[PDB]
Amino acid sequence: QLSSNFGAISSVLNDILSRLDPPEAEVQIDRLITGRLQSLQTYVTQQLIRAAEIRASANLAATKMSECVLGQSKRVDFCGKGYHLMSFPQSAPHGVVFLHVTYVPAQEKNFTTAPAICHDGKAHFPREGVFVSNGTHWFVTQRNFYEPQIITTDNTFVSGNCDVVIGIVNNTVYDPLQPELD
Amino acid sequence: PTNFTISVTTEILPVSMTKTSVDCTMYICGDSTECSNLLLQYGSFCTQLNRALTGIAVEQDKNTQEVFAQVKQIYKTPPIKDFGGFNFSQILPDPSKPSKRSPIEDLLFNKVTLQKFNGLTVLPPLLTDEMIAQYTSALLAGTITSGWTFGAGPALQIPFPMQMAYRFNGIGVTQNVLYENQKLIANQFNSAIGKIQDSLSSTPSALGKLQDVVNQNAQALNTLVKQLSSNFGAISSVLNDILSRLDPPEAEVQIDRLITGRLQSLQTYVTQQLIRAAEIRASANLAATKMSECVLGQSKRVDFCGKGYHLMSFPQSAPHGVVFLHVTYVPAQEKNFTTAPAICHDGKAHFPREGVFVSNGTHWFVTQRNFYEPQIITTDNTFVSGNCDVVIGIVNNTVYDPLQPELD
Amino acid sequence: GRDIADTTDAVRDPQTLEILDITPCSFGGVSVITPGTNTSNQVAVLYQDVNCTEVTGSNVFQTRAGCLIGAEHVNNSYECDIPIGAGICAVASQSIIAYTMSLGAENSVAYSNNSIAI
Ligand SMILES: *[C@@H]1O[C@H](CO)[C@@H](O[C@@H]2O[C@H](CO)[C@@H](O)[C@H](O)[C@H]2NC(C)=O)[C@H](O)[C@H]1NC(C)=O
Ligand SMILES: *[C@@H]1O[C@H](CO)[C@@H](O[C@@H]2O[C@H](CO)[C@@H](O)[C@H](O)[C@H]2NC(C)=O)[C@H](O)[C@H]1NC(C)=O
Ligand SMILES: *[C@@H]1O[C@H](CO)[C@@H](O[C@@H]2O[C@H](CO)[C@@H](O)[C@H](O)[C@H]2NC(C)=O)[C@H](O)[C@H]1NC(C)=O
Ligand SMILES: *[C@@H]1O[C@H](CO)[C@@H](O[C@@H]2O[C@H](CO)[C@@H](O)[C@H](O)[C@H]2NC(C)=O)[C@H](O)[C@H]1NC(C)=O
Ligand SMILES: *[C@@H]1O[C@H](CO)[C@@H](O)[C@H](O)[C@H]1NC(C)=O
Ligand SMILES: *[C@@H]1O[C@H](CO)[C@@H](O)[C@H](O)[C@H]1NC(C)=O
Ligand SMILES: *[C@@H]1O[C@H](CO)[C@@H](O)[C@H](O)[C@H]1NC(C)=O
Ligand SMILES: *[C@@H]1O[C@H](CO)[C@@H](O)[C@H](O)[C@H]1NC(C)=O
Ligand SMILES: *[C@@H]1O[C@H](CO)[C@@H](O)[C@H](O)[C@H]1NC(C)=O
Ligand SMILES: *[C@@H]1O[C@H](CO)[C@@H](O)[C@H](O)[C@H]1NC(C)=O
Ligand SMILES: *[C@@H]1O[C@H](CO)[C@@H](O)[C@H](O)[C@H]1NC(C)=O
Ligand SMILES: *[C@@H]1O[C@H](CO)[C@@H](O)[C@H](O)[C@H]1NC(C)=O
Repeated sequence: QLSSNFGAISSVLNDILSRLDPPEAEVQIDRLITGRLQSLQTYVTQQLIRAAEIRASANLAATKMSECVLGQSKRVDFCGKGYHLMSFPQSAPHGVVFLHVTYVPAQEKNFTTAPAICHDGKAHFPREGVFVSNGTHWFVTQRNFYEPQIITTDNTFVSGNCDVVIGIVNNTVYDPLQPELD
Repeated sequence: PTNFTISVTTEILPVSMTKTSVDCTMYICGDSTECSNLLLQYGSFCTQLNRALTGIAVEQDKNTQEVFAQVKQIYKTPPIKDFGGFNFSQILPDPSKPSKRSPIEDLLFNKVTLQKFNGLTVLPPLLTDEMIAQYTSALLAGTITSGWTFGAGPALQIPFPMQMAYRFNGIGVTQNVLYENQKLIANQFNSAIGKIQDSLSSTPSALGKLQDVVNQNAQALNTLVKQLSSNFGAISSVLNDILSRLDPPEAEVQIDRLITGRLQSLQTYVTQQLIRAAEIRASANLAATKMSECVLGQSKRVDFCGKGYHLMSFPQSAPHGVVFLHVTYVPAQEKNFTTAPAICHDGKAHFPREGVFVSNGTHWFVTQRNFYEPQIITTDNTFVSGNCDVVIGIVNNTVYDPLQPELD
Repeated sequence: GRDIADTTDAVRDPQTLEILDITPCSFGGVSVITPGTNTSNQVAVLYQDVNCTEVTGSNVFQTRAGCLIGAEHVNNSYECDIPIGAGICAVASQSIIAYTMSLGAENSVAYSNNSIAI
């Protein structure tokens, strides 16, 4: 922008200064002064806005470092796609790079399920996990990995009767004390 | 508490603004070569403004795409609505409409109410309204059918009452409460979502956040256009009269005054637009975060996705914004009880595993914290630790064990 | 009459005392779509916010954003490559093509009231 004329005879200040009379030089220099001041002001304002944006980005990066690298985040899609495990930082020019490590399920299957199981007139619910059946028998598994287990009084609890819940099924539960009592 | 209520509340967030563009040379002095030559002595002042306007115009599309493009595939709801008693008819798309928009977002589109000048144009967004509605429909179908599973890996189906039992368990209340109050919960859900349409349609100024941006943009454009009739010191405010009436050796001054005035006006407009664009970008980032954390999962942050204990959320679309429908859980009716930190039996102090000891006046029970459900005190819900001379302020009672009645 | 700005919107014709409407003539930007100098030397141009009634001179195609010249409209939809505007995107099959962007593959999950996947 220094090479612009802004309406004077010439952009270079030495030429106008040392070719015309002083009263006209004091008039021709004002145009250059005003133009250069305007250019500087524009540059400063754009720099201020850019700095604000960069500050917001830096705050986000600091928050991500604190919450993903130093702990284990439960927020969804904050430290990677999938269930979060950990993270590793790396440096870079004017920035930082995060290497998120996640857990993704795969290779699903197809089952049938019930909300409760009715035995001896009492409704049973799973302490942790779900009820599934492979076609003939009933098991108990966790939700994020298939692992069958035999229904037992240890992993189920009883509350109420069988005349309240909808979709109850009939089956049998097993108690650890049966082999000992036998 | 001994009861509860399900409540639904809304939330409005702006996303984008209109993509406008102004031509420097046409605006400052059009169809005249006797001013463009004088303007060509100032440099890149007519290039920086165009660059900035192009930047904000490009940024708006990024805002929209970040907020709404969160899904991989386009899911579809089953043709039969056997959802265990729950009714989603007010948010699912209607197939009898010319445009597949749900009734609530149809009312939203009809509620908010949104020419030619010199050198000013308006650009169309890359994503049409139909595509945004389709995106929200895909999100809503996915969250209805598969829960939060479709946000982490592949979508795995699960019956809706069982998903709601899981979400009830996620706030500290056991699932048998829902399995025993399913009909009541379904009726409360239906009534609460029914009230929303009337509340939106009858309350004025419910969508002021989305009308404010339109009003501000229109006002700025109107001021910029009206600024063309000022004099700034010349003998006439129009260029053709002075140009066709005087010699250019004299008309140079009159042209220069108008040039500098109009340039200053354009600079002011561009700076204001830049600041407003930054504000809108911050709002769009917040909306994207809220979608990711409340629609694709269950949030435990306090007062982030509603006032209460969070259960789920359902998004809806709106002109230049998004609308959320947070579903929460609120306790209703309490009572007074007497408690104790421990129970002293046989010289050993017993503490509860999950819950707090309560007494109705004569006997002692164990209950969970967020719902009254008295159970007798046994060895399967209390764990022993230490003696009775350390903990301050404990009482006496009898703790039973299931082994004794079974073995005798 | 006159507009909100200091411009005349209508006039009365001398020698006949008749009223003539005034409307500014068309204008707009020009855009060039290029797949890259590393791939080909073909381009398509778009005259923004003007219709194909007026004026590189190969074909004509009227979109909501302007008159697109040099690209052939097609029916099958693909993932967007070069954004043009209003749901239209745009090298494939030795030509520049214009289509409607596609949001993604359509998938349906088998919902049932006694079925689950683990
Ligand atoms: C918990 O609150 C609900 C709603 O206030 C109660 O359900 C109401 O019960 C009365 C009396 O039977 C009925 O007349 C209302 O129609 C019910 N409301 C609804 C929406 O169904 C419920 O009874 C309360 N719980 C207890 C234990 O009293
Ligand atoms: C699910 O809710 C919808 C409400 O959107 C019910 O549709 C309403 O049905 C009543 C009675 O037939 C009509 O008077 C309303 O006009 C319907 N609403 C609309 C928007 O048309 C629907 O019936 C409910 N589902 C079931 C199975 O009852
Ligand atoms: C539990 O007991 C307290 C005190 O015994 C009850 O608080 C009183 O409520 C009444 C009704 O507004 C007031 O007039 C009294 O001044 C309150 N007492 C005190 C000490 O502030 C409280 O209402 C009871 N809980 C329930 C659910 O009834
Ligand atoms: C579980 O089984 C059901 C049916 O036994 C599967 O549903 C079918 O899926 C195919 C594949 O897209 C569709 O073409 C059929 O129309 C579906 N039928 C029904 C009745 O829904 C389902 O895909 C299986 N799930 C898994 C995870 O394998
Ligand atoms: C289901 O699992 C049981 C294991 O106890 C097995 O005996 C049975 O054959 C299985 N059913 C089918 C259809 O494979
Ligand atoms: C599932 O729906 C069918 C009707 O399509 C019904 O007969 C059956 O009882 C339902 N299952 C449960 C567990 O309610
Ligand atoms: C379960 O067993 C009870 C008796 O023990 C019977 O009355 C009931 O009909 C059975 N349920 C089904 C679904 O057959
Ligand atoms: C407290 O609970 C016991 C046990 O059921 C009952 O016998 C008694 O009547 C209850 N007292 C009151 C005031 O409800
Ligand atoms: C509660 O305060 C009363 C004051 O009258 C006191 O007598 C009692 O010991 C206190 N209870 C405990 C557990 O500190
Ligand atoms: C509990 O028992 C001990 C010893 O048997 C006794 O000193 C104490 O007073 C009893 N607590 C109450 C509240 O009576
Ligand atoms: C341009 O011509 C087409 C051809 O009929 C017409 O549909 C369109 O409306 C015209 N453009 C305008 C701005 O009227
Ligand atoms: C696209 O399909 C329509 C009818 O479905 C047809 O009229 C049109 O000619 C097709 N496009 C081309 C380029 O042939």
